[PDB]
Amino acid sequence: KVTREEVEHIANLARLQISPEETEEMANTLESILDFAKQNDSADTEGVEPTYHVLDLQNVLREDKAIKGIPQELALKNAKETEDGQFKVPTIMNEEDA
Amino acid sequence: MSIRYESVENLLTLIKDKKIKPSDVVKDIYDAIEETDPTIKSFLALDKENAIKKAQELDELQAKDQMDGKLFGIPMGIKDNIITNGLETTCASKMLEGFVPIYESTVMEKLHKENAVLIGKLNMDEFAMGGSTETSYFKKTVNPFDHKAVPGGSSGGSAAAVAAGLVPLSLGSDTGGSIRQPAAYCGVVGMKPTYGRVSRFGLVAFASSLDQIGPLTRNVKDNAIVLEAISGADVNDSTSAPVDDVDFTSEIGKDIKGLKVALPKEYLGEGVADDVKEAVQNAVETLKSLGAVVEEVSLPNTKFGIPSYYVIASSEASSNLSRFDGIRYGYHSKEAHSLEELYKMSRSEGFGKEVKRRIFLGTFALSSGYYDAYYKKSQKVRTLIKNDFDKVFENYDVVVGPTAPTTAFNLGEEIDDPLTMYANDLLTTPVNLAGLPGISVPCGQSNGRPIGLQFIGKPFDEKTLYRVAYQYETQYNLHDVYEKL
Amino acid sequence: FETVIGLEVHVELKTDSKMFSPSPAHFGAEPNSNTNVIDLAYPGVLPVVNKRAVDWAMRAAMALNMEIATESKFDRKNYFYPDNPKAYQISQFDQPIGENGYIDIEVDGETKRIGITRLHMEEDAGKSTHKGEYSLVDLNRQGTPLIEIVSEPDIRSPKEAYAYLEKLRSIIQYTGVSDVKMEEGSLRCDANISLRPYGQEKFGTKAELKNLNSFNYVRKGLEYEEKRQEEELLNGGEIGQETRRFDESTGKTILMRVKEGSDDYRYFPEPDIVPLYIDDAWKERVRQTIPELPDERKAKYVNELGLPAYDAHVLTLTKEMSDFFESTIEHGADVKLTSNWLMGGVNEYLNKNQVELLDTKLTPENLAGMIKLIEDGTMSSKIAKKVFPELAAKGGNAKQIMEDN
Ligand SMILES: NC(=O)C[C@H](N)C(=O)O
Ligand SMILES: [Mg+2]
Repeated sequence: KVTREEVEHIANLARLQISPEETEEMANTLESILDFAKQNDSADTEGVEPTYHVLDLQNVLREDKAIKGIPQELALKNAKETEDGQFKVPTIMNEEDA
Repeated sequence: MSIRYESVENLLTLIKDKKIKPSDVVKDIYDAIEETDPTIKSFLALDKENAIKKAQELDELQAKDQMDGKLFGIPMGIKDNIITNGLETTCASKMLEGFVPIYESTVMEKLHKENAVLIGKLNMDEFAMGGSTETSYFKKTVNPFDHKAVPGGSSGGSAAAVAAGLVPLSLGSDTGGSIRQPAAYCGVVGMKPTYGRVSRFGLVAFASSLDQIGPLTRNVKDNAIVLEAISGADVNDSTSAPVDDVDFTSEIGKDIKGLKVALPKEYLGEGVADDVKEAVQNAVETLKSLGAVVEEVSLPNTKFGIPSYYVIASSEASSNLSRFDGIRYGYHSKEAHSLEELYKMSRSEGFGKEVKRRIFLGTFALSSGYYDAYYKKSQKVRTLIKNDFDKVFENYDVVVGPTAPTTAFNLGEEIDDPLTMYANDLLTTPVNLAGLPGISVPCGQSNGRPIGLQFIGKPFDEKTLYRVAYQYETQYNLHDVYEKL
Repeated sequence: FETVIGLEVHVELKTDSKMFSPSPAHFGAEPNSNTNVIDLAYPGVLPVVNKRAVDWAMRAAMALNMEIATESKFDRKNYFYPDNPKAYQISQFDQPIGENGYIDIEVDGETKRIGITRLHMEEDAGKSTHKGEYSLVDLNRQGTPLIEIVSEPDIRSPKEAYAYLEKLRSIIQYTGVSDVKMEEGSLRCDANISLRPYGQEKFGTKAELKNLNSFNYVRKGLEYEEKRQEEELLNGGEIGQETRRFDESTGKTILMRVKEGSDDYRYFPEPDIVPLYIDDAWKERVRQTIPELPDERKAKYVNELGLPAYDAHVLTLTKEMSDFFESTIEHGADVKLTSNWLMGGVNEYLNKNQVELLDTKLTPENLAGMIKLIEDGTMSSKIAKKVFPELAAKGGNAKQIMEDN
């Protein structure tokens, strides 16, 4: 029972634009895959610790020695919108469209 | 084209004996691409100009008789989710079309250090998500053994380029089988080294916990060589393992008499087709004819491989693909007038259907209310899966089985059915979940389409893997078939 | 009707390089010139943990009487923003390096032990300058090592909140891991406040106060908010979860948004960073790397060198000030006298001239003299009027200026 609501809420968390025309289609697929996810429910995990890392390495730290940043020009080279040495973005952060 | 089929090893020697000039090696490669890729379509951006220049340098070094490198005048194709500084890296996505890296990935660093020659980037499934490579925003690569079949995914281009006599070696990435399955489909040799065996600096991530770079080649030996050139530890990757011994060729040629080979019953299970199953069983008998001891075992949590894998991989993807806002690089929506729009539009328009499926699934599996039941549960199942191997490994040296349930399927046969598409990862995902090294080598053909035989090893023991793989290879291979296509 | 409030404080660690990237932690005025592929969140980049940042994080946590974790990993706090390029801030969720500690404070009443529930390592975000109907983004500061300190909700008044920030700032300052100045952003603070009428367990509305830029300023918003929801509770009020911005000019808090629930950050272990296993030896090295903190330094000024109650607090307000005072003490300066001289006189000189760099202009070596000259040599004070200033911003001995003048 993945509802129309949850779909639109996930898209927001993922920052993905979705249309009612898509939302429905997605509610269905999302569901299907989840029932694909349910298979794990037949697996017995009582007392099993979650696996976060596959290896054993421990405490890998780096020394506090700086390295000059790269040229501003390099750091901007691939951005489509940049104004005066900085990434330019909209912030008419208001109501019908934040 | 002359040497378009020389193995890395033979080509290497052909260069050191001055019987061939690096510049010509390269001419032959691009001739092959011009003639063959129109139909195969394994390549994306080519680096011809640069390749030619480096080869010209190489001629000098050849004449001055100073040829350093484990690889040297060796052409190399590279998967498009692996950063090449200066060379356009798209991940086969609209989201990155046009993107030119400004830093160099560690394996390329190593590869260049060894003097290999970068020929170009290989096509793949978008952001490494797929099992056929059909999701590519640019082209649909095809199987050199059958032009109506898929080359596998996500590293389809890497498997196809090698099988097509385009390059002697190629790099791929494997998250749940993206290196082995394509190899199995194109009847080529592909290795997904143990987790940590190869740095991920420059590997455009999907699943930090499951990803890994590895080589694809036309034979076991070449594969081992290439793995020795990209393996070591790296200060740029905290998870790169500090294992100094990288000689993987030390035992190729040694016999496997007495080798304890575990054959889990779940690998010849119900989802495995009849032809694939027949080939592997014959493969087992071949192994028996060679001294190794092969007995049945059980990896009971195998059935959960695909489901826990997708929950886990998607979840991580739901995070690793977030940097794509189109602000600093990548596709940037023109019609965006709001910051929300900028994010939502650039990502929805820049990502393909399958990628958005994973993200959606991932974000949900990770969200409040569902976290423990969907993501947490998976991580636990992951432990179950590794446990299986731990147990089996107590009494066995290696694990054998088929790489994929079936031979390559048809163009568009499953591109519209992710559920059946996913099922093809039955025998590969457990490896990544447990972090083990796994390798695929051809073991047959059914209607001309190759079948893969997979060897899973103990952590960091790829040398044994190559040893048994080589021995089996002396009894079967497609070594002389590639030349005829 | 206790007004229950807690404080979320971030501290900028002053390391050479950033938390998960070798970029320098100190940048110039040129935007986006203090970055690399890591800070810029380029595809395929990985985080590399700054060792000193960890040492300093667990140095400050001990100084905060917290239990230091043995196993501590990092986690991803996921959210989209132009200042957070990866779209996730590498932080800590479970296993924060430090837990359950406290600090003692004196509020008008007598002593109160306020608990500090946790301390975790994070990375700072970039800065987003709002220009026109657009926004400019500078990633120079992105990645700067921060540490988050969250108080137990034990605070009970806008004044206890101030006292808290002062002691905390004071203690962190002594560990030499941060200049902890709010005017410089190396110390930040957010407050959470809610009122629950006695006899019952239910609370009224709860609010997160944002844009509190000075110790003095948090109190303003805190006590205003307190009165604001004091009315709401009584008059009619509609219970709710909210975030509020404090207006520096008007002194009021403005409702900037109403929470629909709990912000979902999809926290999960950072696979790119191997776990930390902090052993005893390690804990020792950093244990020993801690001086005498303010409280025990002040208790030292009480019975031994029996100084007053006011004096003790202000002389231990900073490590440098307190060191200065003790260096000048053995020298030959009468404890009280130097005390009275630093308490006021020098303290007022510093504030009036904003010479906060107490270590370059005058010295315990130079000041030690002035106090003797006043003490026995030449007779009494009037003279100290200007001998001090010159002696503070100019020379080295005021028993050379009384003369050279
Ligand atoms: N490609 C892989 O490594 C795994 C799986 N086939 C996917 O698309 O996620
Ligand atoms: Mg924080």
